[PDB]
Amino acid sequence: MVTFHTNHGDIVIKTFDDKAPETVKNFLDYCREGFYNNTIFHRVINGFMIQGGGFEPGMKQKATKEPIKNEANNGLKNTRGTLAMARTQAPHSATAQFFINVVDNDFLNFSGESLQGWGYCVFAEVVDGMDVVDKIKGVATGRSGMHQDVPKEDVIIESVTVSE
Repeated sequence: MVTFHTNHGDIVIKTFDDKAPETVKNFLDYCREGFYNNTIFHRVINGFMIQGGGFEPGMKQKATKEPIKNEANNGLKNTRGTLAMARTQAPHSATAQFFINVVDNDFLNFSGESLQGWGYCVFAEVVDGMDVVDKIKGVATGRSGMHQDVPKEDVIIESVTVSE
């Protein structure tokens, strides 16, 4: 389990270690080093989800390492209050980026080893903090010179805790 302490509120995530052991190990290995401490929610899109953990509050690109393969063939799905990993550029380039699904979005799921079909691996789910997820996407929006489709109000993960 992972707890995020954000400046908009506390959020709790349950990891799928039985469904995504390699994906979860790499996530926890970063949280264990504190690599998600002082990281931002760097995307918000109307009628779609929020992405986070990929940058610092100065739009500084972090030292992302150890790209993971896409474990989406575990048969898990993307709905309201679930988490999956984001890629760098290729489908097996998921280093250290994730998102929280604020809507039901079937098109992110697995089909059957067909490149136009299968999306991204659900490594985890939200357990608590849905009201904070709805705050982070609901406060206000306005795009910047370095990153577009961002909240205009500041959303940071101030600290992180791994729970068992």
